[PDB]
Amino acid sequence: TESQIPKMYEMIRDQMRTLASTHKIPLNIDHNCEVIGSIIMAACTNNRDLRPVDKYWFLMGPAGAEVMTEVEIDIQPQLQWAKGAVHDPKYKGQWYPFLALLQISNKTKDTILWQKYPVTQELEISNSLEIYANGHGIKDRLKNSRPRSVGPLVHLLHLKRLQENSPAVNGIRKSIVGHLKRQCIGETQKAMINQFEMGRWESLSTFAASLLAIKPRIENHFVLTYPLIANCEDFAGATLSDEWVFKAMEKISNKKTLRVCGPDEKWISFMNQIYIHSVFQTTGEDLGVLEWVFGGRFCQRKEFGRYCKKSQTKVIGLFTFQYEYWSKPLKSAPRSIEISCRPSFKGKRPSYNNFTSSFYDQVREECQKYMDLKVEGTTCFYRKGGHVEVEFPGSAHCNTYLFG
Amino acid sequence: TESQIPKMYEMIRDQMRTLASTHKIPLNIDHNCEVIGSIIMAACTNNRDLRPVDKYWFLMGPAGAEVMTEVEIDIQPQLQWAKGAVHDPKYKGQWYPFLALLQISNKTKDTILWQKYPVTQELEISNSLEIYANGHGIKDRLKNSRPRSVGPLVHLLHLKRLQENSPAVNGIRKSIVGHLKRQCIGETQKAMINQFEMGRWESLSTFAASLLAIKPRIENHFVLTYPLIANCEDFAGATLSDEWVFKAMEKISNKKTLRVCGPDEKWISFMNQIYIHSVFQTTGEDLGVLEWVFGGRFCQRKEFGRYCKKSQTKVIGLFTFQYEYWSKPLKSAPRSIEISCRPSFKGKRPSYNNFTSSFYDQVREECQKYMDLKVEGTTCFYRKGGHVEVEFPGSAHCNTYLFG
Repeated sequence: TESQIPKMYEMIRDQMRTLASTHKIPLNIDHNCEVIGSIIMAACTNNRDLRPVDKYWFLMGPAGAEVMTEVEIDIQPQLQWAKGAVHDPKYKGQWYPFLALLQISNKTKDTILWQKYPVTQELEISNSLEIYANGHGIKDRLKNSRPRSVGPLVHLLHLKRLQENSPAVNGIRKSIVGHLKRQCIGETQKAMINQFEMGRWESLSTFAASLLAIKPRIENHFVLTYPLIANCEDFAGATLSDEWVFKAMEKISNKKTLRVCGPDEKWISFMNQIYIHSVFQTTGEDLGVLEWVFGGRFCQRKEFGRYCKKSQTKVIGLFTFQYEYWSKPLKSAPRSIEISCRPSFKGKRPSYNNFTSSFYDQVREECQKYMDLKVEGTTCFYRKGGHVEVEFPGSAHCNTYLFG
Repeated sequence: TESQIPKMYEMIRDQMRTLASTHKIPLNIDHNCEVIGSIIMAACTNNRDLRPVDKYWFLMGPAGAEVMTEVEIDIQPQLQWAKGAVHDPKYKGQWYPFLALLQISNKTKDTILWQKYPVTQELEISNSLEIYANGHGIKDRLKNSRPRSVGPLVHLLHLKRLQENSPAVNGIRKSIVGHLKRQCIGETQKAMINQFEMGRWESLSTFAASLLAIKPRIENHFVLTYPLIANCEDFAGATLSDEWVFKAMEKISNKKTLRVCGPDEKWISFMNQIYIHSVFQTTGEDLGVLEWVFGGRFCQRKEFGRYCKKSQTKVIGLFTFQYEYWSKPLKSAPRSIEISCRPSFKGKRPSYNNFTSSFYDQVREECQKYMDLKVEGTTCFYRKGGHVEVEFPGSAHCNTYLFG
């Protein structure tokens, strides 16, 4: 799984820099890298969406004199590589999952800046529970490639689309339901997901309430974003389950070669925290946890007004970061609810004893059981510089979230 | 389009004065300006409806001695500019979008004086919901120019007309249906607007019931009327999204040079409020909102009888106006309906909880989402003299309208 990650990141960075440097697009602005990387990812999987030559919003200017304008680029050299890597045997079939992870990681900043809740609204559930709707808008090939990374609400949204309206339909539905059951480890949650499978959305609001109470399994992987990938000069130990990502992106931040854009310079901390969220998928993480891990407060979306249009986004400052603790990406569910003798032997022996002596109701019982869980996570934290086990004790911004 | 607005008022105003000055028509009578402007706006889009020379009811008389008579006017000098401005590159194609804004606002007075409900009656719905039936009687070219300003009911009527009237049908209806969906932000409304697409008008009464609950998005633009345009001598900072319009037409009120016409002098307060109602598109706005915004009580149409004939509309007094607050135009719907953690990070952290644990019904479920809403607007109102955020606190005339 992690064997092809280093060369994957290396060639991603190579194309990242090549497409920008072909037309003198500076890579020290966040918007330039974000747009170019979005074009590259469009080339990666949905090859028919982007254009071989097209104009996009970029920052043209030397030494801080960048102004918004549209620059034509020749994506065909990158298109050829993207289409040729689709079924290259060198990836051992991990090209599609890697691209799914890349798209899921890189489709976050626009959603954060333009606060929208499409999956929950289409599912007619609580909008604040989009926190379980990761992986929306990804390619169907990618969604089957990393369905575990695709959040439970996105899979349930696909199932709802199937119900609202051929063995391919059966295969898609069974994959969706299996991944729903895998992500939602709740037994009552699983049974009511099965109810959704045949179609019973009276528990859909109950599904939202459970997700709020019982937290489904969310698989994750540490994948950097376009600006940091373009600014990353080390990929020797590029794996997905260690501190290599943390150390590399900390070094990138210490380089201080990347500038972020926003409506006004007050958004500098907001963009730094957005970078942190995008790198570590911690958009839904508790703000106290993030403040303790990265040694800095995380500004909520409420602290800032509407994000200005991408046309009028302007450079607002250098990207900065610090952290003191790390951890592996979460594999299983963050919340987990996981004296007598049996003689098979006719002969008399002395005896020895250690001991002297509705469906919605079950769903709410599981909800309260996961309320009884005061600990979150599976194994431990790890301190910066190694894999020494650490545990977060508590913070002022505990129980608070970016959109909470 | 705001940047090009300043040039666009001036050339509208140029032909306003020339038509009246040709036959010595005084411009200090609203009835003279109301008809002359209706002729001027007629040449803008409906070029073949008006006549090159024709007689209309005006007030002829020097210094307050105006007696009503039909006056022939040389409209041919004013005809050429209107058609030339249709595709003049100076507007860069904004002439139709502006003329749709211009045509809608200038027909408000006649509807108020002769209280009729053409859209709701043809839609066989409640007549109290003409607030959402804006944009009726406008040219289809203008209706395709600013369909957003044209209320959904008129589009719904056009949708009903299109079903009760060819590849051109789809093109017109998709704009009709799309702007029905755009204006009515109701998710259940959109599905039941989609029911109206092929003629399932069983929810048409439900739509009226929904309209009482969900207020569809009605885009507003601070467009001036005929008497004020001729009496406005400043257009340098003409913008449709600031207080320039509010400050500009207050100076006209300070001049006290414009006279209003009506059956009798009791309408002087009513006619003054008609100017307030028409300019800011607040005919259906809460009278509690209006009395607070403009610092004056608004007389309802019930306080006055039938309007006198257009052949007997006599001058009743001078136009006066005052205001203390304003707001950015209502771009979205006045009523809008826009807690957990996703740990993507394997660290062992304390679990935190911000909590403890028919299709007509869905429309009614969405209906209750908008009865519960009390605050009206997009962000807030603003005080006179700037864009300082001032929230509407309430008044005695809340939940009361001009026709309420």
